[PDB]
Amino acid sequence: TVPPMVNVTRSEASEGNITVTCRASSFYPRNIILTWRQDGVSLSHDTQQWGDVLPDGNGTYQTWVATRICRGEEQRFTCYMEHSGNHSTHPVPS
Amino acid sequence: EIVLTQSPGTLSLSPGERATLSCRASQSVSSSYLAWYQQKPGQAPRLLIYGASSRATGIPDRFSGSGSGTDFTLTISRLEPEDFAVYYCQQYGSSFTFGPGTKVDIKRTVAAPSVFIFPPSDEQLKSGTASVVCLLNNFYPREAKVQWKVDNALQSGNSQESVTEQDSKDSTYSLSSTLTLSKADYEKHKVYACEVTHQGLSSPVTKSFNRGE
Amino acid sequence: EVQLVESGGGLVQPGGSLRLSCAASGFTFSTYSMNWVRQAPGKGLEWVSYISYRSRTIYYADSVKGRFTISRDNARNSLYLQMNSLRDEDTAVYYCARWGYGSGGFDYWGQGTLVTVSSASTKGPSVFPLAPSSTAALGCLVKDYFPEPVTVSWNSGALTSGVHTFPAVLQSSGLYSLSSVVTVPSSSLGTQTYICNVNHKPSNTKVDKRVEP
Ligand SMILES: *[C@@H]1O[C@H](CO)[C@@H](O)[C@H](O)[C@H]1NC(C)=O
Repeated sequence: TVPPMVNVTRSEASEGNITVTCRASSFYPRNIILTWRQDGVSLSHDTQQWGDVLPDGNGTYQTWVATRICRGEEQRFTCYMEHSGNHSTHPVPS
Repeated sequence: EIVLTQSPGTLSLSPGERATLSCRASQSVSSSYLAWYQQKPGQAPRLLIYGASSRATGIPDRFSGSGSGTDFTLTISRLEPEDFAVYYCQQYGSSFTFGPGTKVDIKRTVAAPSVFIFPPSDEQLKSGTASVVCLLNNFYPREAKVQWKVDNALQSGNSQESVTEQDSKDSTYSLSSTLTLSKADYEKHKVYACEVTHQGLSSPVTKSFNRGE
Repeated sequence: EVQLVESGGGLVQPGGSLRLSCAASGFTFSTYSMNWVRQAPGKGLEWVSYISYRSRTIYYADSVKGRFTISRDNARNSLYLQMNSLRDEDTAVYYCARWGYGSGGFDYWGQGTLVTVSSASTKGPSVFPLAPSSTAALGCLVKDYFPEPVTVSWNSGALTSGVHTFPAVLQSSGLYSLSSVVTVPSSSLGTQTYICNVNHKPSNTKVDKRVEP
C-alpha cells in the first residue's frame, strides 16, 4: 500500500455549470473506491464520468472521477475515497 | 451491506443519571456519515446527532456523540423522564441503514396499582359475548400478575393483556386484562374476581362483582 | 417552520398498488433531497427510497426495488411514492423525511401515514361502556374492528387528564380490540357528563358513547 494523493479541481465553467474533477494518484494496489458525494450521499454511476485505473510508470496507479454541477453548489459536493481500509473525503476548493 | 448493531437492548436509569448507548458497524463508516435519532412512543423520529458528534438544531447540550471507524457512542447526561424513547443510530457510508435501536426507560419509586373491575354491559350481552375488564392504573415497576377467578375457579387462556407505554410525566404504567366468555358461560356463574399481585402491595388485591347489581 | 405532511395510506390487497404523497412547506423544496422511511408495527426504522433535489440520483432499498417508484414535483412542493405488487411485509407507517444540506441526515420528518396490506375486510367496531361501579374509573370497550387504527377522545377532547387508551390487542378472530379508561373524582359523577368519541376511519364509524353508572 501507498496512500493516494487526492486533488480536486474545477474546470469548464459554462452555462451556469462547472465540472469538478477528483484525481487519485500514485497509489497501490489498483483497487480503489472513488465517487462524488452530494450532501454526503454518493452519486450514481450514470451522473459521473470515470477515468481508468492506469499505471503511473513509477510503480503505482492513478485514476479520476468527474461530475457536472451547478456553479454555486460546490460546497455540497465532496470527493470520497476508500483505499485498502482507509477512507477520506475532500471538498471542492474555494 | 453495512449492518449496524446497538447495545444495550434496553437501558433503565433514574433521572439525573448518565446514559451510554453503543453503536457498532459491520465495516468502517466515516464519522461524517453516522447519525443518531430519538423516537418517542407516538411520534416520528427526530435527528439528534449528525456527523457522529454534531448536535442538530434545538438539541440540548446533554446529548453528545462520539466515535469513528466501527464504534460509536451516544451519551445522554442528566436523564429526564421525557427522555424515554428509542434511540437509533444510522449510517450512510453505503446506502442508508439503521441500527435496531435501544429503548431507554426511566426508573422510579415503587407505586402500587389502583385496581378496578368492570362488568359486561347489557348492550354487549345482547350479542352473545361477554367481556370483563380489569384495570391496573398507574403502577411501577411493570411486572404484575393478574388472575381471573369465576366462582373462585382460576381461569386460563381466555384473557388478554394490554399495557400502556411508560408515561412520559410520572414514568408509571397502566395495564388492562380482558376476560372473554360466552353469554352462556357468563350467566351460569355468579362471582367474577380480578386478583393482582404487585411489588407495591403487601398482599394481593382482589376486585370482584356479582352478576347483577 | 419546516413541515412535511404525508397522506394516502390505507388498506390494500396483496398484489395491489397504492400511491403515497408528502406535501412540504416552509422551505425551498427544490433545493433539498427527500426520502421515504418506514416502520413496521412495533418494529424498527427501515430506509425505503431516496431522490435528489433534481431527481438525478435515485436509490431504493433492495426489499422494494422493482416494486416502488419515488418521484417529486418541485412546482407543487410534493414528494410521491408509488407502491406496486404490495406484500404483507410492506405493512408499516411510511414517513416522509428531508435530507440535510451539506452534512446530511434525515433532518425533518413527516407525521407518518399507515399502509396496511391484507386480504381481510374492513369491519367497524362495537363500542360498549365500562361503567363506574359503587376517585372513580370509567371507560369504553372498542371491540372487534379491522384494520388499525382507532382513535378515542373524551368530551370531544375537553377531558384529557388521567386518560389511558390502551394499545390494540389482536384477538384469535383476527379482529382488533381496545379499551380506553379515565379516572375522575367521584364527586363529578352526579354533575358531569362523560362521552367517549370513537372513530374508525377505515370503516366510516363515528360513535359517541356516554358512560354513566
Ligand atoms: C447544469 O447542471 C445541472 C446539474 O448537473 C444539470 O441538471 C443541467 O442540465 C445543466 N444545465 C445546462 C444548461 O447544461
